[PDB]
Amino acid sequence: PSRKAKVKATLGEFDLRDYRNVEVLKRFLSETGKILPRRRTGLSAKEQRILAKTIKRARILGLLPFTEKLVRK
Amino acid sequence: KRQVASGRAYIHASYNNTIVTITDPDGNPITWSSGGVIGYKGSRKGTPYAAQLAALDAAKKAMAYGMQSVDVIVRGTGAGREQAIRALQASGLQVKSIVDDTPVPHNGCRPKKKF
Amino acid sequence: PITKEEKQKVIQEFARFPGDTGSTEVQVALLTLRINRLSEHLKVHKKDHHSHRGLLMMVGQRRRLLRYLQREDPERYRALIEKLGIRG
RNA sequence: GGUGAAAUGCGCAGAUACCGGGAGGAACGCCGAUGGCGAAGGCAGCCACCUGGUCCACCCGUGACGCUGAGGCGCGAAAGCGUGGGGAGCAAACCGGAUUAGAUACCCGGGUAGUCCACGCCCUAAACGAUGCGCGCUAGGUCUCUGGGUCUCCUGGGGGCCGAAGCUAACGCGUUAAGCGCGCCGCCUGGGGAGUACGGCCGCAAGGCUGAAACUCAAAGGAAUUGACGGGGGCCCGCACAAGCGGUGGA
Ligand SMILES: [Mg+2]
Ligand SMILES: [Mg+2]
Ligand SMILES: [Mg+2]
Ligand SMILES: [Mg+2]
Ligand SMILES: [Mg+2]
Ligand SMILES: [Mg+2]
Ligand SMILES: [Mg+2]
Ligand SMILES: [Mg+2]
Ligand SMILES: [Mg+2]
Ligand SMILES: [Mg+2]
Ligand SMILES: [Mg+2]
Ligand SMILES: [Mg+2]
Ligand SMILES: [Mg+2]
Ligand SMILES: [Mg+2]
Ligand SMILES: [Mg+2]
Ligand SMILES: [Mg+2]
Ligand SMILES: [Mg+2]
Ligand SMILES: [Mg+2]
Repeated sequence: PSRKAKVKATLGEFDLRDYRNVEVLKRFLSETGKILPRRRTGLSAKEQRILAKTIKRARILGLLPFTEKLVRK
Repeated sequence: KRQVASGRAYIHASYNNTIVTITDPDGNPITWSSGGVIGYKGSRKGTPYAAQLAALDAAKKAMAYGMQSVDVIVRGTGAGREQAIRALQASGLQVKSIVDDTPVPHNGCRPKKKF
Repeated sequence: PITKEEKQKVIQEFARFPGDTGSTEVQVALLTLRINRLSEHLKVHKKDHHSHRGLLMMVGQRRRLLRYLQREDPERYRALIEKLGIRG
């Protein structure tokens, strides 16, 4: 069911526009650098259109990765 | 020639072939092999039993240089992709970590007609 | 673009009493200002056809308030067409 | 490497795979959604700047100023031309290999135009909701984007699906009307000939716009129904095939 836990509840509050909040914005990527599908995140219609141009910001400034490779795990 | 403890396994699985070049912690070609070197001539080469075979004859040239440990890397989705991966755990070689890193554009080149 | 206070200017500099946020004249102006930051913005960005639109719905919208004034009083017109110096 | 299988092709002047550095062009993965915006063609990597449209709120302002528009003016994907740059990858024409009875194709390995930037042309399209443009009226239900509020819910603007009334040839439309009325526009008037000819008009050109007739046929059409049929699928059965025994075809 993909019914693990969306990342909206696994945190206190925060701002979606503070690019270098990388503790949080690591849990909005995958085991690739891919911005988590809206179903995983559980973000609003506004919210993940914001968190979109955020991790596109906090990428150019190196902080958050463009892609990874893969752990067979 | 020389001796090497830890070395890393590169696997390139196409459709018309599957290729294993094994190296050292830098990425330097110790021994390499694909199905077409095993004896396979045409469409023969892509079979999952060819991938099992390259990841033998390549991992055999590599114990010839005394190979102990391997980490694996794989490039593609192809016939018997993981059949070689297994063909290495089954050759007598510690499989460290196993990684996939497929060439993935972010949309640059228009592919050929045949998409 | 424009901000409140420069707007303020044209507004009160034009209004026929104080708090006439919009009479006719006001608007015949406000556009004149907007058209004109637009004539320029375009006079270099020649390939912005898209905004050329908005210009013309404004070139236009003016030209009616124009005639409206030509009709319901031609003096307050004579005075509004010198005070902005249009036609051409 | 490539395919159904293969050869042209590239490699013992060292290819592929493999690490590190470098240049150059073209696009922008995940977020990307039945989602947004725009008048339309059309538009998504990230930043700033110059701007256009638009919605919500308070109802403060002038006070019918409003609608539509023949012609004129401007915008208009893709290919196409013109001068000059650019050319990674794709790739008409073209060069080969394979398939086939033949293959000027489907499949494979190269290849100029061209796609890319500019600046001027070209000004067509299944340019498509195939529904020109405003306003007023007529059950609602859920979904979805976006505004405002005394946010259990109320109320604006959008995009979708199902349905009242009613329309409709039927399909289907269905408060995003193809429902009920008002204004204005352009357009149709049987199929072929034909988007041709004649003439004017536009462009450098390729061509476009406007646009007939003579003659010939009783049709050309639209939805919809029962079947038949598919190298369309879904589900069953027969010694239909397979698993087994024995023969014919030969004498
Ligand atoms: Mg490199
Ligand atoms: Mg479109
Ligand atoms: Mg009032
Ligand atoms: Mg009054
Ligand atoms: Mg009009
Ligand atoms: Mg073009
Ligand atoms: Mg040139
Ligand atoms: Mg070709
Ligand atoms: Mg050209
Ligand atoms: Mg151009
Ligand atoms: Mg054009
Ligand atoms: Mg035509
Ligand atoms: Mg239309
Ligand atoms: Mg609605
Ligand atoms: Mg009914
Ligand atoms: Mg319906
Ligand atoms: Mg006729
Ligand atoms: Mg039998």
